[PDB]
Amino acid sequence: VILPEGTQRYVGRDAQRLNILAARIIAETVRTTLGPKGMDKMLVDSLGDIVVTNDCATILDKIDLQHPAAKMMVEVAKTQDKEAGDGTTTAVVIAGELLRKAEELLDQNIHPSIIIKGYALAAEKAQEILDEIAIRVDPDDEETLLKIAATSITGKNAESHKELLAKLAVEAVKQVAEKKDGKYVVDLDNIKFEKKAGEGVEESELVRGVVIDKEVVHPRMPKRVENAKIALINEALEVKKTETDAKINITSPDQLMSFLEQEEKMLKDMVDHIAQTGANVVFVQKGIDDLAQHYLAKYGIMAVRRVKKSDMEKLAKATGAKIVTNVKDLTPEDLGYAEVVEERKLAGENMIFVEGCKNPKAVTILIRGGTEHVIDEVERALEDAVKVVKDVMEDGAVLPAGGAPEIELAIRLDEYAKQVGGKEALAIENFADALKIIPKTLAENAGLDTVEMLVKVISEHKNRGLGIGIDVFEGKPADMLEKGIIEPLRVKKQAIKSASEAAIMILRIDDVIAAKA
Amino acid sequence: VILPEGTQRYVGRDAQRLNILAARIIAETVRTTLGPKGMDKMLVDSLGDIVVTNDCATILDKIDLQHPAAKMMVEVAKTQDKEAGDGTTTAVVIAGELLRKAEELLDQNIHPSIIIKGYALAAEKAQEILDEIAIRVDPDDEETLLKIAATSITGKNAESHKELLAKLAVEAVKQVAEKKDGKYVVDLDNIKFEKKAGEGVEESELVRGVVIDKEVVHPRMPKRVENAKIALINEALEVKKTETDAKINITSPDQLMSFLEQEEKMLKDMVDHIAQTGANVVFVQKGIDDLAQHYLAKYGIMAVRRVKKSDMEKLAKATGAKIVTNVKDLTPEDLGYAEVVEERKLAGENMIFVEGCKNPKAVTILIRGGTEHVIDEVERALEDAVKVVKDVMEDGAVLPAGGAPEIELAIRLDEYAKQVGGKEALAIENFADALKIIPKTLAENAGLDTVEMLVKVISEHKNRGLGIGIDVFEGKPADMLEKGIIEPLRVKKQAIKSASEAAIMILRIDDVIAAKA
Amino acid sequence: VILPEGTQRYVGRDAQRLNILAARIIAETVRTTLGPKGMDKMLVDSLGDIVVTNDCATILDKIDLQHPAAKMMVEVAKTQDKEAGDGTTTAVVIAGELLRKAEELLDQNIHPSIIIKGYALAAEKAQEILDEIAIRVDPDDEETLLKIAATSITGKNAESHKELLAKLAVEAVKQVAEKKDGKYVVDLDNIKFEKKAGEGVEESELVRGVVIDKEVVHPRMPKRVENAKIALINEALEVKKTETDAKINITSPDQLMSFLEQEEKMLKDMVDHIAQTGANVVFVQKGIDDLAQHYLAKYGIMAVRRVKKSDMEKLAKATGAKIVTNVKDLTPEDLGYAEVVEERKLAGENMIFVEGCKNPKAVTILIRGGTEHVIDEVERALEDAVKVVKDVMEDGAVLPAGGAPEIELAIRLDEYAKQVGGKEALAIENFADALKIIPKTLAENAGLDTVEMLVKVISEHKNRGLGIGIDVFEGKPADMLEKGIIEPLRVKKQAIKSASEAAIMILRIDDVIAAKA
Ligand SMILES: Nc1ncnc2c1ncn2[C@@H]1O[C@H](COP(=O)(O)OP(=O)(O)O)[C@@H](O)[C@H]1O
Ligand SMILES: Nc1ncnc2c1ncn2[C@@H]1O[C@H](COP(=O)(O)OP(=O)(O)O)[C@@H](O)[C@H]1O
Ligand SMILES: Nc1ncnc2c1ncn2[C@@H]1O[C@H](COP(=O)(O)OP(=O)(O)O)[C@@H](O)[C@H]1O
Ligand SMILES: [Mg+2]
Ligand SMILES: [Mg+2]
Ligand SMILES: [Mg+2]
Repeated sequence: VILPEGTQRYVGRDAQRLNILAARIIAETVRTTLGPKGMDKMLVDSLGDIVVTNDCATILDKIDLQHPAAKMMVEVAKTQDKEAGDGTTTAVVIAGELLRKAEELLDQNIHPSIIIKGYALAAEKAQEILDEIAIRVDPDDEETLLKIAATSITGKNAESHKELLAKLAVEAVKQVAEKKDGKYVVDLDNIKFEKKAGEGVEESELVRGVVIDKEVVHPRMPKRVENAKIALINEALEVKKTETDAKINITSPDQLMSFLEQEEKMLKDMVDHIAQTGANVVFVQKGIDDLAQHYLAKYGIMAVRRVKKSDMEKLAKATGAKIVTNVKDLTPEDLGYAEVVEERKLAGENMIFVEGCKNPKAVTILIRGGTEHVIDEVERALEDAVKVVKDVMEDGAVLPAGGAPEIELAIRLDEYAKQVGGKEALAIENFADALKIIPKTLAENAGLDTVEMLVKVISEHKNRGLGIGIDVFEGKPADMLEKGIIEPLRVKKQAIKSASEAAIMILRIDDVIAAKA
Repeated sequence: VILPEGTQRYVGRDAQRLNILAARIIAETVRTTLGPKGMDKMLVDSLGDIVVTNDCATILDKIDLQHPAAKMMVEVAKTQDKEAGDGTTTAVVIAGELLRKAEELLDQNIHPSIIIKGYALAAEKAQEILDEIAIRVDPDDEETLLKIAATSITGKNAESHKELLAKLAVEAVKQVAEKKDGKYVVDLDNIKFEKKAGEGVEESELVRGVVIDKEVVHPRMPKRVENAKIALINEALEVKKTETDAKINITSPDQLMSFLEQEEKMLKDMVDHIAQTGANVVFVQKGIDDLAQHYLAKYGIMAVRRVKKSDMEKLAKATGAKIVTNVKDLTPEDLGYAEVVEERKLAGENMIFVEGCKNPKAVTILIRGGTEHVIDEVERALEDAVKVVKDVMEDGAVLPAGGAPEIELAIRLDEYAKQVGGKEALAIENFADALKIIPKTLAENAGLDTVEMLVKVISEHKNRGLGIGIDVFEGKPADMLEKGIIEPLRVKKQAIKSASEAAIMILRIDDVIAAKA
Repeated sequence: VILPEGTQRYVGRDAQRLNILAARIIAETVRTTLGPKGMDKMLVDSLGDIVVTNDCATILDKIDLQHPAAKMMVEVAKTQDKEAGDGTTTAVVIAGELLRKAEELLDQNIHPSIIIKGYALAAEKAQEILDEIAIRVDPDDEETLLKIAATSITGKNAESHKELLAKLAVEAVKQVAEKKDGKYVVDLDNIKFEKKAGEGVEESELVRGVVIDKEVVHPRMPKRVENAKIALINEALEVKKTETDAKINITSPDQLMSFLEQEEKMLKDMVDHIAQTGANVVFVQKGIDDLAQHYLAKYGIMAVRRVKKSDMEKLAKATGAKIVTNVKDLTPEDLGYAEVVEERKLAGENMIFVEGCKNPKAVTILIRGGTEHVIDEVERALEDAVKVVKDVMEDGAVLPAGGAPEIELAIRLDEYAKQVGGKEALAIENFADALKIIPKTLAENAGLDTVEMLVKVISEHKNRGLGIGIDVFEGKPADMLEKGIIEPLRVKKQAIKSASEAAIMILRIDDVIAAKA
């Protein structure tokens, strides 16, 4: 034929209008979750599985979006979550709003070219305004670092114990943190989250070490060790074999017994190499023969087999131990330390706690909660609580919350609009207006008077200053700095980046050609 | 069941959303025809019938609207066309736009109550402002009446001879106009339109009488009468019969003859009663026997039968003759005068022209054109032309064209908003901004830069005063007064009532319940 | 079979549960139209037809309820509209509400019997409490009568002219009103409503006579009579025939004429009989032969044929004329007087106005307006306005509005519940509570804080007194008496009566058996 049937195409206004609509819809879908008063969503996938969350990234990810432009709105939250860790909603909402105001200009007949260029200037000029107004704080200031973490947790469900969770999140990042070049660098992978139902979120805590979901491989081995000298062996503690094909040919009765002992020996020899280093705790990545388990047990050594590669590494980093491939070359220096290593039946489940390490470079947070739901949402809160603390240590720059930065950006970006002037100024004025959905949908979700509320806030801000924003807990504008309600200078900078990029990306597509969706 | 199935329903956001959207769609369908540059639409009905026009009223009507809120938009053009006769498109567009700016306020969470109240104040205050700025003129000032007529014809197809047509229109309304109470009063029904194909719109002329589409009932009757004495008879010129059932019983041969003669006599006795008044031209509403015809012929009288009651009434006002029910009581005080009455074969189509009438109180405008479409559209042009000339003679007030009044209204109404303040001020301010679609879409249909051109006009007007509007032929702002381009103060006053009412009616519906559409 | 398949049946819990649901659903549908701030609904019948209203009665009637318990809710509005004309929404709401609280008591396992008996006691005590607190007024006090009417018109669309319309209604009812037994008695059938599109609701006038949609039958007759002596003839002015079959047998030529003349004569003598009374205006219920028209024209008499039987009686009551079956007995004492009877062409349509009547016992209200919808709704407003004025003149007792009565009934009916005690007390308490949906949905439709508002109002009322209610225009509690916002003591009495009976009726159905719906 001439072109695949069932393949639709849209051009000009059509393409743009739809893409913008799609994006806007998806955006309004998540805006009901913005801020402390935000509502939750219930996602029921095709396999009955139920996900109840406040998290934008999860919602957009779990929801089966079909329209292309709406799938692009997912990337926005994806990039946000991966760069600043928080403000995923903020970015998606601003992206849709930007796209709405952008259409107003299109209807008005302004060339897409002009709108794009104006958004760029408004965007670039926006970063500038933020870097400048950013309250530069001390990279490791316990004080402000606790606030950043708590303000992040006060946006989701588990805000009932923002106290504890913030403490743990700040604590856990300071521990695994790294600063040998002047400024900090935080590899968050060095923080494992352990979730176990039962108890209360009150029982959640920081394990300065690692928690592994395995058990002691043999009955006779110790279930607890005081000052453990841990050995990390990534080798199969079993009867080795030659690469070259080989088979034993018993020719006389006494051979049956000799060969078995030959292997017992081999097995007992490897275990000896491990006992000699003075190790009383061994984590093996591969398997462990039964006989090897026997000798290991006699020496009063605690061993666990089939340890997850990712677990091995966290043990190495938390105990100071060294992973080895050959037991023969194992030395006491390869061993690591843990003030206590014990198997505990937490919720009828057997887990091993490698706690009380010297100075772990990897640490674990144990999350406790009444239901799977309570837990999964607390973990989601901590991951943001942690990702933001990480941003402040590497950045040493914070901003007030409650739309305060967007209000400032709006007011300011409008002046800039004037000096730019022309068609461009229209785009720059619209872009600056768009930034208001944050303060807007913030008081909205809180059940306040949008229209009226936004007028007092743009007033106070113009009067009192940059620290003025909306306080959904106050129902009135307030100095967010005085209330410690702040957020990473990176969260805003990345939201603005992602949003405008998306907005502009769509504003540039003048034709859509799809086949089956 | 509970509520009939196949019955849909919407509430709140849903209802309004869908109603506003439906209205807007309709509005934007006709907006491409606004102004002199506007475009025509081709409408093909279910029966293959073709209609090409620029008229909103015709379009909204021929197009089969299905959605409820969209049919209510047809009511707006209907009200307008039966009150000011012009600006049907204008009323609709301002209505849709008035709704669009209204949804923006709903989204902002403003109670529909507040918006309606605000739109009411704006609409009320606008009649007031129009009344004020209105340029009072002389009820019969031949001058401004010729402009108003041509400014109207210009905005349509026919603007190619706005000269001739605007003349025929001002001339024809002055002739049939009435005024015995101090002020004029025009009954447009007294102006008949005669459409006939062939020639050019150039041959279109005013007939100070009436054109009728009938023939001279008999071959030997006069095809022309100089100073005609006209008789208007609404009685059948045929052998009357008794209400009481009756039948003749011929009993002897001589009776066949004797009876036929008794009828001839009855027939002739009537033709006599007519000839004796001096009437040389007879118009009969009912039928005419063949003998009654032969007599009228022999007396040199010209007769026409089966004349439309509506045509009889027009001849009554045009020749000053009186309609009579009984020929026996026909006095010559009942005859009428027409300078010439003749049967012309206009396009192979025989017709009777009754021209040269004394002071006709009813007249006829004959239209000529190449195609059926040319004529129909010329007729439509003349109807608005006549209808406007009527508003001025009755109203004695005009306004500048090109969206000048709406621009003045926009500007002033905003100030009013300021002084009214509150949430309503937002409704009022929006209403004011809404009015800008006329200049906006006027320039747009012209091919001008909307955004830019609209800044120029709001400027000039803001400086050079009320007469400044946009001129699609000039492609820039001008003083509409100096250009002579104007419209009736009624056209704008009605467009506002019509549109604002429609808008408020829709804004009030919070629930739609339909069974099959 | 045993019982037709497709015959659903419900019992006890089920039956009552569903009935109460269907009842409440209907109730909630209309409660959004309660009060001055209420919304309108758009009704689209399967044939396309569009109806936009605020009138509960029209909505319940237009919608196609299918459920039995829902249809019963239409009867509530019907009875309300026929006993007090206003408060149709109020009764349907308090009914569904009563059913809601009633089920609460059913779930508590209280026997339907008890709920029914407690509701009857609450209902009974209600009237009593209403008669007592009712503010007795002077049956014809022009003041309170003008309020009642405006207070009523304010609760619908056309409140933009609560002023004009209220006047027209108090006036129209004071006229046609009758009272010879001491107290008043109004027959609203003597108030015809005439609706014609065009103009504004401003030109609405009270024709102290009758407007008829017919025209002067003959051309040569007067289209206007100064001091009319009117004849109401219910007889056909045409050649009478015998009951006994008959037919004329013409035998000689001279007969064709002698017979026609004999009929002309018959006809003429009928007209002579009418002329001899001095009558210049004739209204004939039946036909009017052609000749009969001609003779009537010569005498300079204005005649209209085919007048509606309903119209004839209005003419008889307005002009004082007496309908006559036989022209032969028409005497001058049968004629009636009208200061002016003229054929005016209102809204392009010919009509006959009979105004300036002596002391009309029947009067017409002419309604003007832009669209058909503005018209129909104004009429609905007026019918309620007329009907409330009627209640006060007959009752001579009023009450404050904005829920003031219901608040008083709630507060009071509770103490009554105390003295009754037992399960009954629970039914009585719930009944007293249900009555709050009025103040409740009144503030709710306005957009006020339902919960908080309903507490300020019960407080004030407990303090200031019976006149304390909600003023949707004030957004706060107010003394409705000092405000002039009042309603007929009958409307409230009838609401309780209606609702409680409807409720008790359903509370009594323990089994439902249906075949197809
Ligand atoms: N106490 C508060 N009052 C008003 N706004 C707050 C408060 N705390 C946080 N916010 C705001 O809420 C937003 C974060 O809400 P959230 O639901 O977590 O979505 P997101 O994915 O964008 O972080 C931020 O813009 C922040 O400024
Ligand atoms: N020469 C002109 N220049 C600018 N505007 C004009 C001119 N002539 C008419 N208009 C405007 O165009 C509109 C009338 O256009 P038209 O297509 O006839 O639609 P409508 O049904 O509203 O009369 C009016 O608002 C009028 O002011
Ligand atoms: N100004 C007002 N303020 C508060 N309530 C009012 C006002 N005017 C009327 N009402 C109330 O609104 C109700 C009438 O509203 P309406 O929409 O006409 O419905 P209904 O069919 O019950 O008359 C009455 O109960 C009355 O007390
Ligand atoms: Mg967050
Ligand atoms: Mg026009
Ligand atoms: Mg009412």
